[PDB]
Amino acid sequence: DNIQGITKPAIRRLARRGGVKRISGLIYEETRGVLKIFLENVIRDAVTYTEHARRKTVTAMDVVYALKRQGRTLYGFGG
Amino acid sequence: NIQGITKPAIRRLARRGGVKRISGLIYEETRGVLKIFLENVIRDAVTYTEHARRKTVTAMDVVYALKRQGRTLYGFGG
Amino acid sequence: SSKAGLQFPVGRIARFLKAGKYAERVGAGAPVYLAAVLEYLAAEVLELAGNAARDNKKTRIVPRHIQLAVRNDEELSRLLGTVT
Amino acid sequence: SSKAGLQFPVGRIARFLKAGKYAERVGAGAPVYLAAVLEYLAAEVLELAGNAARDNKKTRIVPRHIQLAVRNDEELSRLLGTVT
Amino acid sequence: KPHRFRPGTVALREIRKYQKSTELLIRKLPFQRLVREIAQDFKTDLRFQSSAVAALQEAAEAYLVGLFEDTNLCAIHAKRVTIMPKDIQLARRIRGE
Amino acid sequence: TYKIYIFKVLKQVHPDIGISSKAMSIMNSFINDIFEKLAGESAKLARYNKKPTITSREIQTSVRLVLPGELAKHAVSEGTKAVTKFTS
Amino acid sequence: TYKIYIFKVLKQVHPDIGISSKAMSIMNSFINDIFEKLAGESAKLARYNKKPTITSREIQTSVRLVLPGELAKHAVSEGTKAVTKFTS
Amino acid sequence: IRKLPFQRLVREIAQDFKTDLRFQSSAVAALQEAAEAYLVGLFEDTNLCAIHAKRVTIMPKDIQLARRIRGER
DNA sequence: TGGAGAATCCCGGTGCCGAGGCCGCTCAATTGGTCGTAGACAGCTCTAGCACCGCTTAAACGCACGTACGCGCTGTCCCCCGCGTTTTAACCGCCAAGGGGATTACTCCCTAGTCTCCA
DNA sequence: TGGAGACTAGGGAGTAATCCCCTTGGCGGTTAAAACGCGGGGGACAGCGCGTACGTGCGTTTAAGCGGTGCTAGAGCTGTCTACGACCAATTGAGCGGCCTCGGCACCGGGATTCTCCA
Repeated sequence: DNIQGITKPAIRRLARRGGVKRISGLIYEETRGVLKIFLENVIRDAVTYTEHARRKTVTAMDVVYALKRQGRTLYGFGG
Repeated sequence: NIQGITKPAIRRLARRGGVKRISGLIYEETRGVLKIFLENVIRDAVTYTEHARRKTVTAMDVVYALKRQGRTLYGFGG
Repeated sequence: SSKAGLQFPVGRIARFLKAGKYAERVGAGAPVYLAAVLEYLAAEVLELAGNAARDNKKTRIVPRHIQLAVRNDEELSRLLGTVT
Repeated sequence: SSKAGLQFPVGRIARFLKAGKYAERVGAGAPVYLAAVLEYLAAEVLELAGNAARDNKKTRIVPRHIQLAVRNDEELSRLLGTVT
Repeated sequence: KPHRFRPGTVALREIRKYQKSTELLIRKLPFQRLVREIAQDFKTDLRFQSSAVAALQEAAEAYLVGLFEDTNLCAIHAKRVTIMPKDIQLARRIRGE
Repeated sequence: TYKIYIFKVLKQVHPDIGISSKAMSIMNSFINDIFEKLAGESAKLARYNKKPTITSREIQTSVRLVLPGELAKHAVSEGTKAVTKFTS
Repeated sequence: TYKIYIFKVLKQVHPDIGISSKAMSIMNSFINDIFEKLAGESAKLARYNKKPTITSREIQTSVRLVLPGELAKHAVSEGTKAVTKFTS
Repeated sequence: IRKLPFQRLVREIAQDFKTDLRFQSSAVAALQEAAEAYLVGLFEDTNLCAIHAKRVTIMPKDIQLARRIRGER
C-alpha cells in the first residue's frame, strides 16, 4: 500500500523536528492514520474547488484555498 | 469584584464539567482565565458599540463579538 | 416556493441575497437551492430535537433538547463544534 | 499615493475595494486609511524579518527569516497563529 | 450514629445533579459588577442591556465548562483525579490561547 | 426572522410536538447562521472564479464545502431535486 | 501584485537587505490576506448597520477589530495621520 | 516525507473522491508542506502532553488526547 | 446477609403565563415587458502533465544487544471533602429620575458616472 | 492599460428636536447561600524494583531520484451570440404587531420506593 510509504524514518524525523526525543513503536500507525485523515480533509475541499471550475487539473490555488478554509492558511504557493 | 466569583460557583461549574475532585489552587487560575475571556469579548463588544456612536452596549454587539472569536452563540438575536 | 415544493420563502431568500451584496447578480436557481438546503437542515435539526423530546417525556422543545440533539449526532456536532 | 507620502497604490486599492463589491460606495478617506494600515504592517513585518535575518548573517530574506519573525513577536504570533 | 457519606460520593451526586440541570451557575449581581468593572477600562460610563449581560454570562459559563472538561481529561491523562493548575494551563496551551 | 417557516417545518415533521420561544429563537439563529455561511462561501467562490453571477453551481459547491458527509450528500440531492422541479 | 511597493518598503527599512522570489511571494500573500481581512470586516460592519458607504471610520473600526493590541493602536494612528495629511 | 511515495499516496486518496484527476506539481508540493507542518505541530503538542504525564516516550494515547482537545476527531 | 438512615420518585392538587390561534393591513413579492450583456459553446495554441525506462545510491529494512525507563507495588501524610455554625449580601418588590435610543425633516456636501490623457 | 484628472448631478450624512423606554440608583426586608472551622481518610507522591522495549550500529537490499525520451489532455484564450437577469410598475396577499384564550407545565404534600454504609 502507498500509505506504508510513510515509513518509520520519516515519522521519526518529523517527531525529532517537533521536539519529541523518544518515540514508542505504536506511534507510527497512529501517525499514518492522522496523516490520512488530514489529507482526506484537505483533498475533499481541493477537489470540490477544482470540480467547481469545470477543470480536471488540481492546481496550487485550489489547495491553498482548501487549507485557508480549514483555518490553516499557507503562504508562498500563490494567493 | 472579581472576588465576587465565589468558590462555590467554581465548584458548581467544575461539577457540571465532570470534575470529580478539585485542588485548592484552581480558583485563582479560574478567576484569571475568566477575566481574560471577559476582556477579550468585551473589547470587541465595546468596539462594535463605539462604531455605532452609542453609549449602550446591546445584545447584538456581544453576540457578534462572540461570533468573531469562534464562540458563536444562539438564542439571543441572530 | 409553491412551484419549488418548499416551505421556505424563496422570494425572501432571493431578496436577502440581492440586498446582502454577496454578488452583483443572483441566478434564479440559487434562491431555490438555498431555500431547499435551509429547509433540509431545519427539518433534520427539528426531527432530532423532537425525537429527543419524546424520550424525555416532554412535548415542548427547549434549549436542552436542542443541545442533546446536536451533541448526540456526529455530523451536526462536527458542523456545530463551536456553537452554544 | 505619492501625494500623501505612502508608497502603496491608493488607486489600485480603491479599484480592489470597488471590484470586490465590499461596499456600494467607497469614501475618499477609506483607501488612504487602508493604504496606511497595509504599509505600516508591511514595514513592521519586513523590519522584523530583516532583523531576524541579520542574526543569521545573511544579506537576503528567505522564508525561514519570515517564519522566525512571525513566531518570535507575540502580537504577530496571535495575528498569524495558523500561518505556515 | 450519624450517617456520613464517604469522601467522594456527594461530589458525584453534585456532578449528576448539575449535568442533569440547565440553569446558570454564577451569581448574577457579582458577575454584572465584574463586567462593569472590566468594561470601565475600554470605555468610560457605559450602559449594559440586561440581555447583553445575560449573553456574556452564558458565554462565560459555557467557556468555563468546556475548559474544565478539557482540564479533567488532562488530569485523567496523568492518572490523577485532582485537577490542578498544571492541568488548566496545559488545556489552554494546546488550544492556542 | 424565519419563525413561521421553522414552525411549519416542525409541524410537517412533528404534527403534535410544539416549540418554545427560546427554542424557536435558537432555531432562527441557527438558520440565519447557516444561510450567512452558505451565502458568504458562495460569494467567495464567485469572486475567485470572477463570475459575477451566483448560480445553482456556486450554492452547490458551497453546500459541498460547508455541510459534512451525509449532510452534504442529502442537501445536494434536495437542492438538485428542488431546482429540477422549479425549472420544469 | 504588490511586489514593487513591498520591494520599495523593504529597501526603505533596510537598504542593504534584499529579497528573493519566494520571500516576495510570501510577503505579497500576507499583504493580500491582510487586505482581504480588513475589507471583509469593513463590509460586515457596513452590512450590520445597513450603511452602504465605507469611510475612514469603518476602516478604523475594522482595524481595531482585526489587528490586536499595540498593532491595532499603531495602525489606527497611522491611518488617522494619513487621512489628515491627505484631506489637508 | 519522501516525495514520490507521498505523491502516490495523494493520488490514491484523490482516486476515491473523483476518478481520473491530474495534479499540478505545485498542488502536490503545497499538500506535502501542509502535511509536514500539521504533523510537526501535532508532534509538538504530543510532546507537551507526554511531558505533562511524567514521561519522555510519547504514546498513541497522547496523540489521541492532543487531537481530542483540539476537536479534530 | 440482612438492617438503617438519606434521598429520590409516584399520585394527586393547585396556579400561571406563555404557547397557540384571529385578525387588520401594509409593504414587499410578481408578473409582464424591455433591454444590455455575461456565459454557453465552438475552435484553436500549445503548456505542461503523464508514462517508459536505464543508471546511481542514499535511504529504508532486518538483526543483534545492551540499558534507559515505564509500569506495578508500597507506605507517608497532607490537604481536600463533608459538615455544623454564623454572617453577609444576592435578591424580590417599589419608585422615581432621566439619559440616551429612536425617528422625523431638512439641508448640504460628497462620491459615482462620463470623457480625456499618460506613465 | 490601468491610474489620474476634471466636470456634473443625485442621494446619503450631520444635525435638532422631541418622545418616551430602559437603565441606574435606592430602600426595606426574608433568607439562601458564602465564610469559617473541625475531623479524617484518601489520593499525591516519592521511593523501590524488574522486566520490556527502544536506540544505535552494522550489513544488505530497493525503491527514490534524475535525466533523458516520447506523447497528448486539457488549461488557456478568443470570437460569436442568445437566453438570462436587472429594472420598472400596478397588484395584491403574507407576514408583522397587537389581541385575546387555556392548557401543558412547575412545583409542592403525602406516601412509597430506592440508595450508600454498616453490624
